Amino acid sequence: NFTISVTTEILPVSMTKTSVDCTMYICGDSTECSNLLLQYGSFCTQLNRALTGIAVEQDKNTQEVFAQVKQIYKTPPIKDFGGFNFSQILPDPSKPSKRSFIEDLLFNKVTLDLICAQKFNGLTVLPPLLTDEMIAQYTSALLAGTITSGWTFGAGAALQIPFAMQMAYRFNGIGVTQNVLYENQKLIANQFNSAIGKIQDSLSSTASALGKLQDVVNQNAQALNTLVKQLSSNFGAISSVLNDILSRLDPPEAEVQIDRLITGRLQSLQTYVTQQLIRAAEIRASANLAATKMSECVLGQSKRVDFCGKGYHLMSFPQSAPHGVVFLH
Amino acid sequence: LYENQKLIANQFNSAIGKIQDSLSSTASALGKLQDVVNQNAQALNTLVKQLSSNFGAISSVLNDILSRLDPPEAEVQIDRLITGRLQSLQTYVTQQLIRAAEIRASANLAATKMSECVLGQSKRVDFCGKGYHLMSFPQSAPHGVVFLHVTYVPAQEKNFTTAPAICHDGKAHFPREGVFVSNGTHWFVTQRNFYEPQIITTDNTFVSGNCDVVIGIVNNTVYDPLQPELDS
Amino acid sequence: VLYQDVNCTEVGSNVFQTRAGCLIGAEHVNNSYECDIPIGAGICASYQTQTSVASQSIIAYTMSLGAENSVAYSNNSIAIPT
Ligand SMILES: *[C@@H]1O[C@H](CO)[C@@H](O[C@@H]2O[C@H](CO)[C@@H](O)[C@H](O)[C@H]2NC(C)=O)[C@H](O)[C@H]1NC(C)=O
Ligand SMILES: *[C@@H]1O[C@H](CO)[C@@H](O[C@@H]2O[C@H](CO)[C@@H](O)[C@H](O)[C@H]2NC(C)=O)[C@H](O)[C@H]1NC(C)=O
Ligand SMILES: *[C@@H]1O[C@H](CO)[C@@H](O[C@@H]2O[C@H](CO)[C@@H](O)[C@H](O)[C@H]2NC(C)=O)[C@H](O)[C@H]1NC(C)=O
Ligand SMILES: *[C@@H]1O[C@H](CO)[C@@H](O[C@@H]2O[C@H](CO)[C@@H](O)[C@H](O)[C@H]2NC(C)=O)[C@H](O)[C@H]1NC(C)=O
Ligand SMILES: *[C@@H]1O[C@H](CO)[C@@H](O[C@@H]2O[C@H](CO)[C@@H](O)[C@H](O)[C@H]2NC(C)=O)[C@H](O)[C@H]1NC(C)=O
Ligand SMILES: *[C@@H]1O[C@H](CO)[C@@H](O)[C@H](O)[C@H]1NC(C)=O
Ligand SMILES: *[C@@H]1O[C@H](CO)[C@@H](O)[C@H](O)[C@H]1NC(C)=O
Ligand SMILES: *[C@@H]1O[C@H](CO)[C@@H](O)[C@H](O)[C@H]1NC(C)=O
Ligand SMILES: *[C@@H]1O[C@H](CO)[C@@H](O)[C@H](O)[C@H]1NC(C)=O
Repeated sequence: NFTISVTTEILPVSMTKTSVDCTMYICGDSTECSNLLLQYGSFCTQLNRALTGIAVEQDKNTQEVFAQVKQIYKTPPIKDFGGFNFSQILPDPSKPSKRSFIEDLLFNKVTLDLICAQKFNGLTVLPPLLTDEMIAQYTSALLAGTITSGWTFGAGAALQIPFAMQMAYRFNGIGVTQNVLYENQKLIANQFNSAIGKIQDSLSSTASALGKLQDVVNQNAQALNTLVKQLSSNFGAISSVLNDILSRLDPPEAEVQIDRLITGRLQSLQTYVTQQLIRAAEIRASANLAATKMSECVLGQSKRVDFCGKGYHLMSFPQSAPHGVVFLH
Repeated sequence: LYENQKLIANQFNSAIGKIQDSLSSTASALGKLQDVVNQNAQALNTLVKQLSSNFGAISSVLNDILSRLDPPEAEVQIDRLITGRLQSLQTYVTQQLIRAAEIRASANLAATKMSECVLGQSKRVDFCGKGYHLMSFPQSAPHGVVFLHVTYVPAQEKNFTTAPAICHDGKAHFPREGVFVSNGTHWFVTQRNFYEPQIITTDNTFVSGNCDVVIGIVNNTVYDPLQPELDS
Repeated sequence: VLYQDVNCTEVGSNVFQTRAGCLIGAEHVNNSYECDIPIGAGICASYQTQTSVASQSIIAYTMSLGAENSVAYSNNSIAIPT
């Protein structure tokens, strides 16, 4: 006898497209500080180029993980999938955004003024090119291609095929002859529905399941928070704000204090940029892993052992998430 | 293949011609190499321009500081200049290290692509290009490598009325390799990817139990390939 | 000019409020095209050379995901390539 066990698998795909401006952060909107900063040279161009490259790479990660389908498929109005119940993962038109029951359980356990403080210092956050709506529509198209068209919708044109006949391919691909499916179809449908219910219950228990996304957001948030607090550092100067240095000293003696403050702040911002670049490279590796997982588990059936979840993998259902993607193997 | 060999050869030649034409149109196809070279060139260029920075000192070249001040007072200016230049060079080195790690990941991807796509035939879906993969042809490039993934793409479709199995005299009949399809009246057993219809003998099909348990089964008389042989 | 994170109260009919920000200098197109310049929150501006009116113009349309498909799944219908 056999059992089918849906396993969730979370993968970060992108982080927040942050952006930092020198004259807002390095200078407290002053003029002499701007003169000294332009005297230092072209560090700011390098910083802006690095951060824009980070943002571009995140946009490419998001657009490469999900947008692997040329056409947006739709599920048929009828749901005669051979007893298989997909109401939990299929889109729910009740919401204005075409999300699903399981996708909704994900957008509530992350949750992504401090933001105003970051904004006033030049630490802005750009919005992603793909909103949750279009990402959800990409996931819905992937679901429709997987359920209705099997896996040929990734190779070329989508070809309609019965779901009770599609799974007759996958068992025959994992060794078990399709007669086992065609004699135990009702039992398999019951086990699949029970597994979906169990994974929904597990997702509705604690947020610790999504321990990866709650880290890809909490690390960037903490990095921005600790970058903000570097403005409250003396750095050797007799103060920490440049409006209380030019209001006390004269240019020839205030330039050394401002030079100390600016080299300290530039060092802190360069450290932040380097950490952001390293984290973006790690997220790029994770997004490549997610892209190949969605290209193999979803768009087909991987023979790789313990890749698409432990056990002989049958199929996968990609689902959106806050700055990531979760697979239901 | 053995029935459509000339057609496949013509299609392959046409595809090679088309990819040659596409390569002879714009450099935007090679948008990755033109970045792995341009980013390094721009990094070197912006490292050069950091020598033209005062960094707080009263000049920007070390020959116009030791020609103005004396050692005990020129050392502070030189320390300013050297810490600034060392910071800039360390930034360049860190950027180069990060980019080298990214290029190392890309080269590992290229190595596994050459080891699987070229040196064999990968069953991984959409790894060696969209569609089923036949073979790949590596080609050199400036600081990179380009693959020419030959792919198998199904062109034209045709609906059929399928069936999970076939009742003959109460015993189920499942196809061992392929699916059961019907062009309206008769039935055939065909391979999945290509529409090659064949009659339902006892070789293309295997029995498993009765046929009242499977859902969606249809009726047909499976042509036993021994009836004319056993009649005589 | 795209003013990000601005209430657009301070810096007619050239504006278009996007979730990223109000894009001053671009006219919206209610049709959706495949977009080449990414802007933010699903908006993409592009250069449109039209021989009728405004041969030099920039249009900021909502991003188009692709051609919507309606594959007809049936419990007894299969599609096998020929
Ligand atoms: C294979 O395992 C499944 C799941 O345990 C079995 O289904 C259960 O069968 C028992 C009685 O045999 C029922 O009381 C349960 O309600 C069934 N559970 C479900 C979820 O359907 C199935 O019978 C087993 N098959 C064999 C041949 O032993
Ligand atoms: C598919 O599963 C969903 C949820 O597991 C079913 O929806 C439930 O339906 C029952 C009976 O109509 C209600 O009492 C519950 O409140 C519903 N729950 C939810 C979350 O909607 C649905 O009926 C199932 N459909 C099929 C065809 O099996
Ligand atoms: C399968 O498709 C190929 C490519 O479209 C067809 O080959 C062409 O066929 C037409 C008409 O038969 C010829 O005029 C062309 O010269 C062919 N091109 C090449 C490159 O061979 C082929 O005929 C199709 N086969 C079937 C059975 O429809
Ligand atoms: C389905 O395919 C079968 C193939 O055997 C068709 O049967 C023959 O089709 C040819 C077409 O040239 C006719 O000349 C023959 O008279 C048909 N019968 C036999 C016994 O060979 C059949 O017509 C096709 N269509 C349907 C609706 O069954
Ligand atoms: C398929 O063919 C069989 C044999 O010709 C039909 O036989 C039926 O078998 C069931 C099971 O014992 C009986 O309850 C029915 O009374 C039989 N039919 C008749 C007319 O006696 C069967 O009906 C056919 N099924 C389909 C779907 O075509
Ligand atoms: C399954 O196919 C049969 C044959 O056309 C059809 O009568 C039936 O309505 C289909 N099932 C559903 C749930 O529509
Ligand atoms: C198959 O059926 C669908 C819906 O009935 C139709 O849109 C499509 O054109 C058909 N394809 C062929 C090849 O007949
Ligand atoms: C816009 O309004 C908000 C709320 O009052 C305020 O925080 C912000 O500073 C204003 N200005 C912007 C975003 O340019
Ligand atoms: C905008 O919508 C109107 C109707 O609401 C339509 O006539 C027009 O073509 C659309 N596109 C524009 C104005 O670019």
